[PDB]
Amino acid sequence: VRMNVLADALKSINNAEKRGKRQVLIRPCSKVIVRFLTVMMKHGYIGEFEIIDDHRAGKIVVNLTGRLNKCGVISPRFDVQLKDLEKWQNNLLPSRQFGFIVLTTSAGIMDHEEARRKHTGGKILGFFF
Amino acid sequence: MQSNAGEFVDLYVPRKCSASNRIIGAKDHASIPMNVAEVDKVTGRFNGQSKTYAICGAIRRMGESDDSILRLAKSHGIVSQNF
Amino acid sequence: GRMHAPGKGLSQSALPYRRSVPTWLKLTSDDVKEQIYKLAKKGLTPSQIGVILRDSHGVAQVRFVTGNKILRILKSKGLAPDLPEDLYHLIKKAVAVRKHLERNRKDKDAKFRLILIESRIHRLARYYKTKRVLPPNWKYESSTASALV
Amino acid sequence: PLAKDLLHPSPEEEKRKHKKKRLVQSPNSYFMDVKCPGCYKITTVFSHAQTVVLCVGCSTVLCQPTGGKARLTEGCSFRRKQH
Amino acid sequence: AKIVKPNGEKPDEFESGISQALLELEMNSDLKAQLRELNITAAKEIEVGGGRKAIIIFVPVPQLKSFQKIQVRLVRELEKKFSGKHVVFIAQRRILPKPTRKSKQKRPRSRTLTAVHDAILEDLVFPSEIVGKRIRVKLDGSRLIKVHLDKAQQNNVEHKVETFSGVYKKLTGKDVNFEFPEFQL
RNA sequence: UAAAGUUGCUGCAGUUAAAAAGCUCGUAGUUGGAUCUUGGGAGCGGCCGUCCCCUGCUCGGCGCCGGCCCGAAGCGUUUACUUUGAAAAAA
Repeated sequence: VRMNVLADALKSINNAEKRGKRQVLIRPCSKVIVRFLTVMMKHGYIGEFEIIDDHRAGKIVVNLTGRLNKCGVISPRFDVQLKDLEKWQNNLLPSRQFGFIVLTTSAGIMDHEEARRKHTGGKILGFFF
Repeated sequence: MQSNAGEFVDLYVPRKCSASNRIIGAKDHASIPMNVAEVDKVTGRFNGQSKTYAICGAIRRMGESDDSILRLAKSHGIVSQNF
Repeated sequence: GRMHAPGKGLSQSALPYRRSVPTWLKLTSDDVKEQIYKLAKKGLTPSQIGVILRDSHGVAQVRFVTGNKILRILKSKGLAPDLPEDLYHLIKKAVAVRKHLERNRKDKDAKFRLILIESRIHRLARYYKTKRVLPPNWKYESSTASALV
Repeated sequence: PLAKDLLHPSPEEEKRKHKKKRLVQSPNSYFMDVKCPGCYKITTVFSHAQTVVLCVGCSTVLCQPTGGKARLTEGCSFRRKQH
Repeated sequence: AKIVKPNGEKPDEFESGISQALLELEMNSDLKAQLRELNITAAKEIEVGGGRKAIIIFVPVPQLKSFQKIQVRLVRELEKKFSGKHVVFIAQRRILPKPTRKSKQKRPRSRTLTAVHDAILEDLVFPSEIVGKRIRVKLDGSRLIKVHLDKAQQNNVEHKVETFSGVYKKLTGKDVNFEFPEFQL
């Protein structure tokens, strides 16, 4: 069945980007999906998305640009210390110049670069470049 | 593509499809920069200034190249919003 | 897809966005509850009560008119039966199949469909035991399953 | 077509699409004011009735159950009601 | 008067003057039996955008549904008593904070942040019921809720839209726009 | 040992090269939908970025005319996670 909702959403916008679509519907809305997307938005990879409340799990429409090379999930949510975060960004990102690894910390769902600033490790959700 | 000093260091800045925002390689030979002529709105004649839309091969063989130029001209005030 | 079938059907109901009672319906929550009590005492199930209501008494959902759903309304008064109605119908179906197998021992496809109904009963049985609405020492016993109509 | 307005679909498109698959999930059923010619009063029948809908004291049978939208007895008028 | 605060504190003459106005509508006008039992908690005046004022009257939750039966007719009398002001009715809903590690019974989801903020939004507009919510996340990360209201009671409530945005902006801090979708219902 | 992504967690394979049980059920095992704190009050730098705040109940000290402001020991869901600290022989 559907088990990882964030996984479904990220692959859905990945398959939409590859085709060259201008906006994509991602059917189950979580909180973790919105946070991931806001983190991608703040680095300019996607445009202003919007969530659609039916009195259920909502849907999200994301306005895609052509900036997102790939948007991936890491399953399971491995638990990353600050020491390990370099070895994840070495084998999961193309360059050391661009690309991000979003991970849920106690502070909140944020990129590896903000996790280094705040001095807080956490569980990996996925990545985008 | 600055270094630490600020120097622009790469040897050419490649074009980028106006429809998909995906860069157009040195050997994507199905690309098309299409120039659309402008109009002196009172006369209806060629001015000399023109709008330039680039499209990558991928969208052209995808069959979406006309609808992309249709949106780009409508989003430029060439085609009527009505349409 | 389906549990014990290869079928992948998309046949469910679709509740409307607006949870508000409509303008036309004048029936008070009390009147609906008193009608639910009149239907339940007539020997009827929350599935059937919901149907009989939304057909000939123009009531979208009981949960929209009242604050609460139908089995909870039967439970709050004390009209809801001891074991749940969906587990009742599975046991009733299983008894009817196991009754069919008392004459037709060659019917290997009935025997296969019995093992599926058996599997669905044991599967609810363990669910209702976790939610503590069945006693833990309950058991689907095919000898005394016929005793329960 | 790449750029579909998924935010704002035309009503024709959502009326076409499956009830569950619409941008916002919406039922295709409805309630209707039905009256038989013998009795005064108007009973609210559900479109997809799936039961033999009787009037008060069985003046007549109103609605016979079918696959989908239940058939109303010949001589029974209906108005679908909305809010 | 009918101004019945849960705390042991007096109002201003503003809130007592509103309770006096609803005692006048009891004693003088026809809607007396359906206002005896009905009581009021608090009220406030807020500066809404432009040269307009928005008046908000809080209500107890169990009697709110009795207030729902008498809303728009009672709004008319306050609409002709206070000349250039828009009167709106919210239920004063008690709100519980999230139970933290640091900090007794289970927190009920009726008394939660989102349910109360959505019930407040539902009760801002009685003549119009909400037909769809669309939460735009703008490029700076800041949200903008878009409430789609019914075409039935459009003209009756359309002038109060510019008010409603400001009334919701005050209590929650959520920048809300209101639209009228035409094509579904 | 690397080369061996030829043991594959990173990271392999299984239509035809070696490879998916004949099929289904099924208990451990493994993995499991959405949903329950948010908007602000205050200051600095040139609308934005970092900073301070959104639990109560014995004895004391910034004290005041039994109470209030403040500190100390204790009581205050359970973990996992992460961060810090203690500790951990040398070679």
